[PDB]
Amino acid sequence: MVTIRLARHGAKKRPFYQVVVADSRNARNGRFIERVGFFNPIASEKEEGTRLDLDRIAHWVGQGATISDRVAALIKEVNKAA
Amino acid sequence: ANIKSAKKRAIQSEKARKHNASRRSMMRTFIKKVYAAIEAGDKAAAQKAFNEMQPIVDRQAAKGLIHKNKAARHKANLTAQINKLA
Amino acid sequence: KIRTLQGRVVSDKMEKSIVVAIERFVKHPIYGKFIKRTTKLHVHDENNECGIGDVVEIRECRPLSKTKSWTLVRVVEKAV
Amino acid sequence: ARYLGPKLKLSRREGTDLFLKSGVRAIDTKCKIEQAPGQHGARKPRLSDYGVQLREKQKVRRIYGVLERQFRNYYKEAARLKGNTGENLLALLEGRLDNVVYRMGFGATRAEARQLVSHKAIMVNGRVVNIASYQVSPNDVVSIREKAKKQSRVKAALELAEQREKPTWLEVDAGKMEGTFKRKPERSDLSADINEHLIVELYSK
RNA sequence: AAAUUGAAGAGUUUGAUCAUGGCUCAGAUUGAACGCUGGCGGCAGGCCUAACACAUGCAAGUCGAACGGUAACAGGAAGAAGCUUGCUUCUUUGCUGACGAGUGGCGGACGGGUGAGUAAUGUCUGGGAAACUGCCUGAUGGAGGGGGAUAACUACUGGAAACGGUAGCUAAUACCGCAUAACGUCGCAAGACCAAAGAGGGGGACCUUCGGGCCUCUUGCCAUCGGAUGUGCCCAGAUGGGAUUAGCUAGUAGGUGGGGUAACGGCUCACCUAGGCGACGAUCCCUAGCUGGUCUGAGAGGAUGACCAGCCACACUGGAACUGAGACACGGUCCAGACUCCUACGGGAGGCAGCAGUGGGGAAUAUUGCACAAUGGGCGCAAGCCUGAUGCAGCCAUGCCGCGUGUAUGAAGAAGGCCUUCGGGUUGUAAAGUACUUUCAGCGGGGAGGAAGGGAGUAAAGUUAAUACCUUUGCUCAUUGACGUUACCCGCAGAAGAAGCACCGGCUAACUCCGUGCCAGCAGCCGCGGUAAUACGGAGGGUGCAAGCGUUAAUCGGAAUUACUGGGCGUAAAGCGCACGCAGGCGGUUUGUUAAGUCAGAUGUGAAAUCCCCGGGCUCAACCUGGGAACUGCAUCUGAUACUGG
Repeated sequence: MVTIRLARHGAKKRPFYQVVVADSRNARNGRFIERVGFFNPIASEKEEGTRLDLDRIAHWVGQGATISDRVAALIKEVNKAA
Repeated sequence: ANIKSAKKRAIQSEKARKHNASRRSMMRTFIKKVYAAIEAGDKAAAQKAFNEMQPIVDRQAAKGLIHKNKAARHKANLTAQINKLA
Repeated sequence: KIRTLQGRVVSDKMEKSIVVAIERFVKHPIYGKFIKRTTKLHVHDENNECGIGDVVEIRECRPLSKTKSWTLVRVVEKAV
Repeated sequence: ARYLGPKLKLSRREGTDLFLKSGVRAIDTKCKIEQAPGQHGARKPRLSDYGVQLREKQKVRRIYGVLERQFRNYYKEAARLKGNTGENLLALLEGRLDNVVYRMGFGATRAEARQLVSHKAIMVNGRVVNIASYQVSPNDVVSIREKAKKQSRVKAALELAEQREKPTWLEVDAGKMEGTFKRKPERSDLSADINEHLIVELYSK
């Protein structure tokens, strides 16, 4: 099925996660359908560090896609503060 | 086979092969009877065979063993040829 | 609103079937000169109607044989 | 990663003052500045066109402390930028920390100022920077930290900065031991004995 | 606002000259290797050869909330009795916590590897019509009622093992009918025909064959039409070399009708027609996985396809199917073949181009490491279990980037070396000496972030016959890190522990002694060496790079030396011995029309990464990252009509 998940990138011990509407069979860093936002867990906290696209995630959940554990938490947390 | 899953799954598939083979042979045999009655030149024998074939191939589509569209080709193809006689 | 090529009719020995050269003027990639490069096509003609030499017009439908996926919309010029 | 040798062999090969000993003692007492270094110095050469381009690059390199692999990289950058590629290349050497230290006059030489920098005596904007090639920006403060106000080196060095010329592009505030790199220096602000067209010609063969 | 600012020559033919023209050099790059040398860290990279053969361990399971169940080890119960009245040793019991083997489900078609085959059942770009699609999702309805089996288990039994054979035994969401049936399929219509499966948590009443029924919530099951994803199929263009390969093709090319496929189709077959492809390179031979990209270049070009990402193909060699939403299946089946082992000689077993690793080949390429803590994946209501994917560590200067190996001062300028016109000169402020600093390494102390969640508790709202239960939302408490003795920060001691390699005739930056005597040797090209060698070998000095420096190999450059941009052909290489002439290329002048080329505008696409610009984050840098520009292309639509074409 179609999912919404984090692909890892970044250097070693300093990850960085793109957020990617994939088919679930494809490998983590491989073939995605869309990119939708990002997530930096090492961020400075004076300067962004997470940005989802809530308008295009809600579209893909419409058409009937899953979400991860993490991408769920990131949606909960980017609707509290913003 | 090394893996447990693979040993088992080879047994299951040899069971299903023997099963499916029987259901596939049956389903053909009823279809052969209609082509026998068509080659005789024989409208109401062939129409009687078509009505014994019909419920079998529609079921075998639902059970999985053929596809919906193979079922329909077999009906369409005979229905055409019995209407050329009568 | 259909994509529709034009051409002309370099055989018609086949039954319900013709062969139809499409010309086009391509710039050569290196040397800059515009060139006649030809594109032959087997085409479905119902009614055996189209003569050899005849200008014609054709569209892409489903596959009809091994070769043909192209069927004959209308004739333009002819008998020449 | 650093020239460890005799500093006045270098100054004789250029025929020039490269500022590599401070000026407690003046230059012409120590060495022989007119005569070139080693055994066959007093004999002139007809120095070729490649020669004079090489000789000029190695003057600039040996002032600022930089080695070739690193200098070549400054040159790539300087060309990448928009501007005269000579003027840009000298901006990027007057940006370097170990130099900016010395031009504010906490070091006596660039080799001293580089030992400050490496030994964690320098902050930039509060944070301890300890690498010589750090590129200072406009409106950064550089400043000494609190062990290293109590050194004899730094006080005696600030005496020697009053006898040299004043840089325009730094505001030093020498009682505190800090100062503000205000803007990038222009070509007019720097020494005009350095030909830069020779270096650029060199690499674009 | 910005998104490209870009182009060097020299040596060698001659007594000398100008020209032609080859050879050679100076640059960048690398999955490199070899030699000499070697302090630290960061980020990358690492069998290019034999798609050779492999010992050993691990790389795919999970589910008791589908089922019959007990062999384990946890309790509990009746109950032998430790009996010292409750501290429990030993006999039962599937009673419940669980759970080996078995049935059944879902997954083993993903993820991981490799590039042998494949010049087109491939790839890239753009179009299209005749298709299927488990898991996820929207809508619409259904879910009634019966049957016969068989693994396990039991009893006997064959075989050295692998693995089996008899006779009974029993279950389900296993399997099969019947009922049921439309917006489903067949049909012009009338009509004909097609399915299903239950399991869980709790419960106020009320009945019982004390099993449950019954109420309710969660969850699955079946059909139909949608959506999303994934896949299949077709067409046009583009996608290496060879003409000392020019004719190839009879299921061949088209038709009609049958059969086949999820689907169009010579896909297959019977009859009929005699076509189809080709100098715009068919056929045949050689080489090769394709692309995004990478290297080089001022650019146009040329070379390349390692890592990362997309597509293809293969899984000891060849052949074939089966199961299934999906395979003609790396860790499945059957067959043949070669190889390797076991055998009581009847027969059996295996497949690292998963991760480590061994041998072999080779100039040459690593540990039989830790962890699922994070991100993904499978199964599961969940807890959780699995995951050599992945995340980390190890080895190696293989590469890029950063830092270090001290700093300042110090003279008749010590010694020793070297040269000397024997005055002195040079090594050289170099050392010693005197002041100061302690980065990194070494020894101590502190210490972020990667962790989001899940659990145990309450609180409210929903839910409903119910304050049960379940779900959603907030609250409180105890927790989850492989790396790791982590990054980062502070303290201690003392210049302490840390510099080599190539070159010095010209091209090309850097020169003198002694040895040697066309010998030994050097050498990229010219050439050097035959007793005063700036060219050999050693010494002293110097130049250039610097934890690296050189040699070799390979690509582009320089090379306007295959010239589109951008060359030539009277004598330097180069005008067919001369004509005619088919395909081909090119075509005077004028008006109209068309709008193919051409130009302008708009939409769609041109994956992400890469490159370039403006920013941000690692102390800086490499490295990572936000936004843009670019992807010069292809298609569609609307205009323009000078030029070319019709």
